[PDB]
Amino acid sequence: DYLRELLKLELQAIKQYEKLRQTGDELVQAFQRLREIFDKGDDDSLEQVLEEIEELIQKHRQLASELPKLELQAIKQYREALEYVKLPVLAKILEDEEKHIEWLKEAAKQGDQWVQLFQRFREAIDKGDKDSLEQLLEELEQALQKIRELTEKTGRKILEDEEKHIEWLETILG
Ligand SMILES: [Zn+2]
Ligand SMILES: [Zn+2]
Repeated sequence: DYLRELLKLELQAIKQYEKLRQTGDELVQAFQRLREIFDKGDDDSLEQVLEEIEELIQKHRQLASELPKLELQAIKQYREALEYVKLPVLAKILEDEEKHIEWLKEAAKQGDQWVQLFQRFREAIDKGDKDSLEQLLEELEQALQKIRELTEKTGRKILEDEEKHIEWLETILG
């Protein structure tokens, strides 16, 4: 009964990292267009692209909130089924899922950091120019890729382990 449940959580997990993966691309490829429009110095076009990006963050950041909960969901059920069953493999999964939240919340800190910086950049256009705007975009473009570094590794790292968890569980089942 219960192993099919644990499976569904492990599938849903992948489907969530599947949707972040997608958002991560769009947010980066949107930032391309910002560097283009700001280089031309178009006042009208920039306003749209800034709102376009600010919206994309809310969606990405939405999903980034879910995963920490959904990896907890798993942990709950694995810990349950270890008090009763004590299978050697359910232990190994639990240990992965524990270290998956470690991975996440380290990179979710780096995410908050950057969401501030973007908002400061958007507020510099409101009230004059707080610095050469060139400098703040220059800072963002780098800190963007600093997140992208932590993401693609400590993101796909999980997707490897999560796929391994499914195969393990499917094996125990028929
Ligand atoms: Zn996990
Ligand atoms: Zn897992």
